[PDB]
Amino acid sequence: GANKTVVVTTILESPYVMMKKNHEMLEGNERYEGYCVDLAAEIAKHCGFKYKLTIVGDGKYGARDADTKIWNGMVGELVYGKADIAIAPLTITLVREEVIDFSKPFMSLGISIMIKKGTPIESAEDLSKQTEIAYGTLDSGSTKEFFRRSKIAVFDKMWTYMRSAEPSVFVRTTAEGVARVRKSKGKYAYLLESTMNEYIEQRKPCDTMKVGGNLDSKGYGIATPKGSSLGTPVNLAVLKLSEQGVLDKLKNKWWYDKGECGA
Amino acid sequence: GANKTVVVTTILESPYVMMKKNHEMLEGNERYEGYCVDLAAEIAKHCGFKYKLTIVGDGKYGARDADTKIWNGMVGELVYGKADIAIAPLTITLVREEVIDFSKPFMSLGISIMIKKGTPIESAEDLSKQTEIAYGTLDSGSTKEFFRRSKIAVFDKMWTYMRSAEPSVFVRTTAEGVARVRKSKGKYAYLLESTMNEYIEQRKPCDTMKVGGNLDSKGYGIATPKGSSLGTPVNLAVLKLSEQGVLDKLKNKWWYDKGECGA
Ligand SMILES: NC(=O)c1c(NC(=O)Cn2cc(CO)c(C(F)(F)F)n2)sc2c1CCCC2
Ligand SMILES: N[C@@H](CCC(=O)O)C(=O)O
Ligand SMILES: N[C@@H](CCC(=O)O)C(=O)O
Ligand SMILES: [Li+]
Ligand SMILES: [Li+]
Repeated sequence: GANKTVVVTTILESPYVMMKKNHEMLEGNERYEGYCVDLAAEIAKHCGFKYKLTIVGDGKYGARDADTKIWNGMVGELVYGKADIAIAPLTITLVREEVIDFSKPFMSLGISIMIKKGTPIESAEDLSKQTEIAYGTLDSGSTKEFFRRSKIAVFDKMWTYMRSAEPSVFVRTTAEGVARVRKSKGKYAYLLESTMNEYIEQRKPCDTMKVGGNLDSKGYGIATPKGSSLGTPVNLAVLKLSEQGVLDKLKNKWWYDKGECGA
Repeated sequence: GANKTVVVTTILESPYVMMKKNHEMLEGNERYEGYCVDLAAEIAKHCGFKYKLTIVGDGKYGARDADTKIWNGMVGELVYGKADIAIAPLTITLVREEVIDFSKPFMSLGISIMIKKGTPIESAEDLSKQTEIAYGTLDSGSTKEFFRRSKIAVFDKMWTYMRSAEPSVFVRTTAEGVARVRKSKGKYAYLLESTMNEYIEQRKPCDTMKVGGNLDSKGYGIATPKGSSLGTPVNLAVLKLSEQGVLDKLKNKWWYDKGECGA
């Protein structure tokens, strides 16, 4: 039928989507800012749709419960028909690809290590061979699943430690992991995507650092319910935006034009 | 109907597909080796098909003629029904995505600069601001199209020079560009994908180098004719291989276990 206003699910994750400081003064899409707010506007312009930004109710990316088989997060909003499209730093994974459609990637990333400056850790192997510095991941996301599923010795060692560590090493939001790095005096390291790590490294108080090579190599895609008619035009818009350099412009806008820690 | 032997189109490009030194002694798929030969075997195993490797007749990646609208290269073999799948370092681009299907990417890359060691060039901006050192790209590929289409000032300057330079700066194969870098005493620089650049930098005679940041950020996908029933299983196999670390293993096998230029 006729075109309808598209419900966009997204997540508060800096610098992809952030509440504007003065958001209580504002209405609708204007409340938010960030890389994915700008991306949404570009994809909607190129595909010719009107849209409403909504923040995922449960604050999660999307995982399936092993007992109930119910999807949560942004993936769940798509699967159950609550949103029409997810425009967020949503990692392309096998499990997710089987239940939703993804565009080609709009940004690349890998899992990485964040430390408080001066922590004596340079690698995942170093984490795995000691115990004084605790380490963990986000819940309900792809980084947790990476460790849980890994058959690679160093990552399996790390998961075996993380799943049983007390107190819990897992966090509900990225911001919580960063806060824990910052407040734990070098005794917590956080495993998170390179894109988020690199953003935070250039924010005040400039007390974190990315160390080591990335652990994997993957990407974020725009997600639609399986078989949706938005899938094909959204995919072509991501490739056009990539080829026009708009994705690179946006990355510079929100990472390194935002840098507060000098050159 | 019943499963049939799958015709794979690919291209001789090191270290993705190479003739084994003793290939005249060998038959069929056994003649070839490389990252994409190993990838083909893995994708065929995971998808349950038998296959035949074939080298693209015309030795091209795939471009459309602006007059005739005919596709050449591996893209053409897919479009015209001569091959069932392309398993090669085939860049995901808008123009191509409109006519064939691509898996999610199996490797990431960007356009990059190769120099003979000691050449006084550190960047694309440096190339663009001088004339003593000639520079060019491969024909019938995505790097040429990147420059031809760019509205970015430095890249448009470079294309304006390249399209009219005499003698021609363009090459028919990667190997030809490398040979030209090596033989031109620092007076030719070659624009090529980072993956190929980094491979060649670790091969004897160890006289080339990658300089500068990548110019773009993209990926290679496995390609199938539009609407083919191999598309979905091939895409899931690429994601499973990525998540199992097989893609990373293969990259180390063919890049850095193959390195001849020391540590
Ligand atoms: N900008 C990108 O990240 C990008 C790419 N990024 C990647 O290829 C990174 N990446 C690697 C993998 C393998 O795991 C993935 C995947 F598979 F997760 F999709 N993304 S491919 C590509 C683009 C832009 C549009 C053209 C094609
Ligand atoms: N991008 C991740 C969330 C962050 C993480 O797991 O580190 C996902 O899509 O699940
Ligand atoms: N990967 C390229 C060929 C190499 C290049 O253009 O530098 C293509 O798919 O056209
Ligand atoms: Li999917
Ligand atoms: Li396509």
